[PDB]
Amino acid sequence: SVVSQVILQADDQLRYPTSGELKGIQAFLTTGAQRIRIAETLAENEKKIVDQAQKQLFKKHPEYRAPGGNAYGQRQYNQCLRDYGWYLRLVTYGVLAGNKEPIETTGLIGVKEMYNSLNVPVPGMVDAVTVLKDAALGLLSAEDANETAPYFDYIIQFMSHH
Amino acid sequence: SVVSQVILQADDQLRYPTSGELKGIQAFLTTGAQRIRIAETLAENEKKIVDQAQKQLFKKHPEYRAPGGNAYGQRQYNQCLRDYGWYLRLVTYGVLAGNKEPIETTGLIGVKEMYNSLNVPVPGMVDAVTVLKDAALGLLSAEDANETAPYFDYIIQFMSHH
Amino acid sequence: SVVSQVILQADDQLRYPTSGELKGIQAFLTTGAQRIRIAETLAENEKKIVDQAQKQLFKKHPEYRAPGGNAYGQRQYNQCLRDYGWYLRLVTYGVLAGNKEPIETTGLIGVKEMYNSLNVPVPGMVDAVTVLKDAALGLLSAEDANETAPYFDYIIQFMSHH
Amino acid sequence: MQDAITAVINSADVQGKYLDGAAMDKLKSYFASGELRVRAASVISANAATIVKEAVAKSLLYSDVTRPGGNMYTTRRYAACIRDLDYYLRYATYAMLAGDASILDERVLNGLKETYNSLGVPISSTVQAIQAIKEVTASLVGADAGKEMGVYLDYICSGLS
Amino acid sequence: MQDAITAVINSADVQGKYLDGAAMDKLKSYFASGELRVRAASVISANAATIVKEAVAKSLLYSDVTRPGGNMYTTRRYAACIRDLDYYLRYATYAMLAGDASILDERVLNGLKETYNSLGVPISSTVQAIQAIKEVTASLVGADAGKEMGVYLDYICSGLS
Amino acid sequence: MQDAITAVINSADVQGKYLDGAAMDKLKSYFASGELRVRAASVISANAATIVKEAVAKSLLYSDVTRPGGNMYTTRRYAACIRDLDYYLRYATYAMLAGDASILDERVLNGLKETYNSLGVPISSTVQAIQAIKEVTASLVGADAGKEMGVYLDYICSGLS
Ligand SMILES: *[C@H](C)[C@H]1/C(=C/c2[nH]c(/C=C3N=C(/C=C4\NC(=O)C(CC)=C4C)C(C)=C\3CCC(=O)O)c(CCC(=O)O)c2C)NC(=O)[C@@H]1C
Ligand SMILES: *[C@H](C)[C@H]1/C(=C/c2[nH]c(/C=C3N=C(/C=C4\NC(=O)C(CC)=C4C)C(C)=C\3CCC(=O)O)c(CCC(=O)O)c2C)NC(=O)[C@@H]1C
Ligand SMILES: *[C@H](C)[C@H]1/C(=C/c2[nH]c(/C=C3N=C(/C=C4\NC(=O)C(CC)=C4C)C(C)=C\3CCC(=O)O)c(CCC(=O)O)c2C)NC(=O)[C@@H]1C
Ligand SMILES: *[C@H](C)[C@H]1/C(=C/c2[nH]c(/C=C3N=C(/C=C4\NC(=O)C(CC)=C4C)C(C)=C\3CCC(=O)O)c(CCC(=O)O)c2C)NC(=O)[C@@H]1C
Ligand SMILES: *[C@H](C)[C@H]1/C(=C/c2[nH]c(/C=C3N=C(/C=C4\NC(=O)C(CC)=C4C)C(C)=C\3CCC(=O)O)c(CCC(=O)O)c2C)NC(=O)[C@@H]1C
Ligand SMILES: *[C@H](C)[C@H]1/C(=C/c2[nH]c(/C=C3N=C(/C=C4\NC(=O)C(CC)=C4C)C(C)=C\3CCC(=O)O)c(CCC(=O)O)c2C)NC(=O)[C@@H]1C
Repeated sequence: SVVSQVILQADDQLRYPTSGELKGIQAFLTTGAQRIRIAETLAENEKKIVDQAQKQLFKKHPEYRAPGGNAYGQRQYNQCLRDYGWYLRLVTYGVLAGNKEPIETTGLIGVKEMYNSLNVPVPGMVDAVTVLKDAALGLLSAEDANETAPYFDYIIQFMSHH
Repeated sequence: SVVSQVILQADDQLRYPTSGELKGIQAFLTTGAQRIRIAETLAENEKKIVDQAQKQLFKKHPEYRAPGGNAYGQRQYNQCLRDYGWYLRLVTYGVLAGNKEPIETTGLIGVKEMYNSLNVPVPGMVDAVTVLKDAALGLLSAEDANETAPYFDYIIQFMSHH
Repeated sequence: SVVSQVILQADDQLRYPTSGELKGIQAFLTTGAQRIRIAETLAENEKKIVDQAQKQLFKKHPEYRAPGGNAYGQRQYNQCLRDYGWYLRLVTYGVLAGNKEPIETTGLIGVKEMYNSLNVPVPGMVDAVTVLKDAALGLLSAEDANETAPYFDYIIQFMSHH
Repeated sequence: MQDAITAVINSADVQGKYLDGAAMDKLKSYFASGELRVRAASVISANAATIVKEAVAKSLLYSDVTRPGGNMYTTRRYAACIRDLDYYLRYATYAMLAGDASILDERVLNGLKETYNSLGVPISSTVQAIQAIKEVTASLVGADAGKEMGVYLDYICSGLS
Repeated sequence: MQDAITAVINSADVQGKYLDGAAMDKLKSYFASGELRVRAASVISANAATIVKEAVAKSLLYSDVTRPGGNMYTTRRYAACIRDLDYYLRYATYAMLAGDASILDERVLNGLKETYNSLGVPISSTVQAIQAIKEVTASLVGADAGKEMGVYLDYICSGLS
Repeated sequence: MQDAITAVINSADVQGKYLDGAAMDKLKSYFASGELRVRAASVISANAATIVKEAVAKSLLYSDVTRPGGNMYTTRRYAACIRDLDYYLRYATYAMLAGDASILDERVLNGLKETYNSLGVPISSTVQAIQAIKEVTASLVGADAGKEMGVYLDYICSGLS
C-alpha cells in the first residue's frame, strides 16, 4: 500500500521516512473507514454491477457473442462474466491499499499477452471496464465515486497502451 | 558446423532462424556427399601426403634436423610427422563441418603458445602446412581442391598473424 | 608490510616484482635491527611514556576529567590510559612493518565512528596522540626519533581529516 | 553446443581418428535429413504463437492451474508461463535443426528444475503443456518431422522430471 | 515486501475472494494504529544514534567482546558492529511501520546467519545488543509503541538463532 | 594476505601485546633472509618461461596426458595448462618473497580443487608438473633458496590433494 511505497523509497536511500512521508502515511491511515465502506458496497452489489455492465458491453459489441466471436456460447460468455467479477474485486483491493499496486500485480502486468493468447480483443476489455466503471460508480455517493474512479481509470488506461 | 553457427546467432537474438539462414543450411546439407568424398580421399592418402610434404619441408629447412634443430634425431622428427597427420585430420573435420570451427578449437587456439613452449619455430609450421596443402590438393580433382584449399589457408593465415 | 605492498601491486599487474621493487624490499629488510631497537625501547618505556603524555593532555584539557567530561571518574580515566598504551603499541607495529598498514587496520579505520559513539572528542584524541608523540620521541636517539615520527604523524593526520 | 556433425567429429577427435565408415554413415543420415528439418523449422517459426496458444487451450485452460491458488493465476504468472512455452518450442526447434540435444542441456535445463522448485512452478503441469505442444506441432509439420520434434520436446520433459 | 494491508489482501486474492468481515477487522485494527506507528517512527528517527549508543553501553562495552580476541576489537570491527545495529533499528522501524515482518525476511535475515558464521561474528552477543536496543527504544517511545517495536526486534533475534 | 612480519604482528595484536623476545626472533630471521629471497625472486622472474617449459618436458611431454583422451590434448588445453603452471610459479615466488603461504590460500587454492574436478583437470598430473617445477627451480636458485621455494610449491600441491 501507500505505507510500503514510502518504506521502499526510504530503504532505497538508506534512511528513515521523512516527516513529509510520515504525514502522508498518517493521512492515508485516517481514511480507512471510507475505503472499507466502498469495498463492502462494491462486493455486496457485484452481481448487479456485473449484470448492468455486461448488458451495456454486449449491446455495443454483439459480435463478441456471434459465431466466431470470442464470447460465443454459454461457457465462454460465463467466463467473461467471471473475469468481470475479478476486476471488480481488484478495484476493491486498490481502494483499500490507496494505490494501484494490487491491481497491477494481479490483473495488469502481462494482461495483453494473456488476452491476446486467448483471442479476447484488448479494445473489448477497455470497453468492458469502461462500462463496469459506470455501473459501479452509480451505486456510490458522489464523494465515494470520486475516490473510486481513478482505480477504474488506471485499468482502462493500462489496457489502452503498450 | 554451419548449422550450429546459425543457431547461435538466432539464439543471441532470441529468434527463429531467418528464411535466408535456413536456405543457407539447406544449401550446405546438400553438399554432404562431396565433403565425405574429400575427407575419405585425404584419409586414405595420409601417408603419401605427409611423406611428400615432409620431403619438401626439410629440403627448405634442413637446419630443423641438424644439431640444435627442433626436429633433430629420430624421436623428434617422428613427432613432427605425427603432428603433420594430425593437421591433415583436422582439415578433413573442417571440410565436413563446412567451417573452420573444428580446426580452430583443436589445433589453432593456443597453438603459438604451445609451439613456442616446445621451441618449434612457428614460421616453420607455416611453411610445413603450406607444403602439406600442396601435397593434399594434388590428390583431389580441381573442383575438390578449390573446396579444400581455404581450410589449409585458414591454418596458414592463423599461424602467420597475431 | 613493505613486502606485501609490493606483492599486491605485482599481482594486480599479473607480473613479477620489478628490479626496482626488489631493490626497495632489500633496503627495507636490512633496516630490521633498527626497527626492533625502536620497538623494544617504546615497549620498555610504555608506563613512563603514557604518564608523561596523559599529564600534558589533561593539563591542556582539564574539562575532560571534570563532571560531564568523557574521562570523568577513575574507571573512565583509566580506560583513556589503556587506549594510550594501545596506540603506542600500534606505533611499534608500524615501525616494524615499515608502513602504516598495521596501524590503520587496527586503530584508524572506523576510529571516528567509534569515538563519536563513545562521546570521546576526536580533537581530544588528536591532542592526545600529539603529546604521546612528544613523550615517546624524547626517549629515542635523534636518528630513531626521525624514523618513528612519521608513524605518530599518520595517526594525528588521520584523526584530523575527514 | 554441438550439432550432429560436430558430435560425430568430436567422437573421432578424442580418439585421434579420421571418421570411419560408421561415422560417415551418421553424417550421411544427417545430411539427407536436411529438407525435413529446414521445412519443419520454417513451419514452426511461422506458427509459433498459434502452436503455444492451442497447446495451452488443450492442457491448462479451465483447470485448477488458472484459478486462484494455481500457478498460472494472475496475469503476470499467466504471461510468464506462456513465455516459458515459447522458449521450449524455440529451443526444441534449434535442437531438431541441429539433430542434437546438447543445446537443451546447456541453455534450457541447466538449473531449471531447481529454479522451478524454488518458485513453486508445477513440474507436472509444465510437462503436460510441453506434451501438448508436441502433439499440436506434429499436426502441422507432419508425422516424420513430428517425430524429430517429439524427441527434443520429450528430452526437455525428461530433464524436468 | 508487504505491509499489513497488502498481507490481508493477498490472503483474500489467493482464494479469489472479496475481503470478509474478519479481514476487514484486521484492516480496521491497522488503520486505527496509525498514530501510534507514525509517532514512534518519528521518535526513533530523531534518536537513532542515541538509541544504538546507549544499547551498546549497556550490553557490549567493557566486556570481552571489545578486548583483543573479541569480535569488536579493532576500530574497523567496532564501527562495523555499530553499523549492523543501525541497520537492525532502521529495518525494525520499517517493519513496525508496515505492521508486517516480511521486509525483515527479505532484506535483513536472508543469508545473514551464514554470513555471520563465516566471519566469526558472535550471534549471542549480537542478540544481546538487539535486546538492549529493544529496551532503550521502549524507554523513549512508551509502553505501547515499545511493544510493537519489540515484536520486530525479537523477530530479528529469532531469525539469527 | 600477510607477509611474515604482518603474521607475527597479528599474533601479538590479537592478544593485545607488544612483540616479545620469541616474536622478535622470528622477525630477525625473516629480515636476515632478505638477500636470499630477493635474489631468488630475480632469478625466477628472469627464467620463468624456461622453468615451466623444462618442467613440462620432464613430467608431461610424450605421455598419455598430451594424446587424445588426455587433458592436455588440443592446443587450447595445452596452452591453458602452461598458463596454470605460469600461475603456480609466480604465486609460489610471491609466497617465498613474503615468507608466508597466505597469498596461496587466498588467491590460488580458493575453490581450485572443485574447479578442476568440474572440468576434469587431472590433479595427479598437475601435482607431478608442480613437483617438476620445484626441482628445476632448485637447480637454478641453489639449494637454500630452492628449499624455500619448495615449501610453497609443496603447499600448493598439498592444497590440491
Ligand atoms: C468479458 C468482460 C470479456 C471476455 C472475457 C473472456 N475471458 C475468457 C477467458 C479467460 N479469462 C482469464 C482471465 C484471467 N486470469 C487471471 O489470472 C486474471 C487475472 C485476475 C484474469 C482476468 C483466463 C485465465 C481465461 C481462460 C480460461 C480459464 O479461466 O482458464 C474468455 C473465454 C474465451 C477465450 O478464452 O477467448 C472470455 C470470453 N470476453 C469478452 O468479450 C469480454 C470483453
Ligand atoms: C613438423 C611438421 C614440425 C615439427 C613438429 C614437432 N612437434 C613436436 C612435439 C609436439 N607436438 C605436439 C602437438 C600437438 N598437440 C596437440 O594437442 C596438437 C593439436 C592437434 C598438436 C598439433 C605436442 C604436444 C608435442 C610435444 C610432445 C608430445 O606429443 O607430448 C616436436 C618434438 C620436439 C619439440 O618438442 O621441439 C616436433 C619436432 N617440427 C618441425 O620442424 C616441424 C615444422
Ligand atoms: C585517552 C587518551 C582519551 C580518552 C579515551 C577513552 N576511551 C574510552 C573507552 C574506549 N576506548 C576504546 C578503544 C578502542 N577499541 C579498539 O578496538 C581500539 C583500537 C586498538 C581502541 C583504541 C573502547 C572500545 C572503549 C569503550 C570501553 C571498552 O573498552 O569496551 C573511554 C571511556 C569513556 C567513554 O567511553 O567515553 C575514554 C575516557 N578519553 C580522553 O579524554 C582521552 C582523549
Ligand atoms: C507454464 C507452462 C507454467 C508456469 C511457468 C512459470 N514460469 C515462471 C518463471 C520462470 N520460468 C523460467 C524459465 C526459463 N527461463 C529461461 O531463461 C529459460 C530458458 C531458455 C527458461 C525455461 C524462469 C527462469 C522463471 C523465473 C524468472 C522469470 O520469471 O523470468 C513463472 C513465474 C513464477 C513467479 O511467480 O515469479 C511461471 C508462472 N507456471 C505454470 O503454472 C505453468 C504450468
Ligand atoms: C555488533 C553488534 C557485532 C558485530 C558485528 C559485525 N558485523 C560485521 C560484518 C557484517 N555485518 C553485516 C550485516 C549486514 N549487512 C547488511 O547489508 C545487513 C542487512 C540490512 C546486515 C544485517 C554484514 C553483511 C557484514 C559483512 C560485510 C561488511 O562488513 O559490510 C562485522 C565485521 C567482521 C569482519 O571482520 O569483517 C562485525 C564486527 N561484531 C560483534 O562482536 C558484535 C556483537
Ligand atoms: C596443466 C599442468 C594441466 C592442465 C590444466 C588445465 N587447466 C585448465 C583450466 C583452468 N585452470 C585454472 C586455474 C587457475 N585459474 C586461476 O585464476 C588460478 C589461480 C591464480 C588458477 C590456478 C582455471 C580457473 C581454469 C578454468 C578457467 C580457464 O580456463 O581460465 C584447463 C582447461 C580445461 C578446459 O577444457 O577448459 C587445463 C587443460 N590440464 C592438464 O592435463 C594438466 C596436467
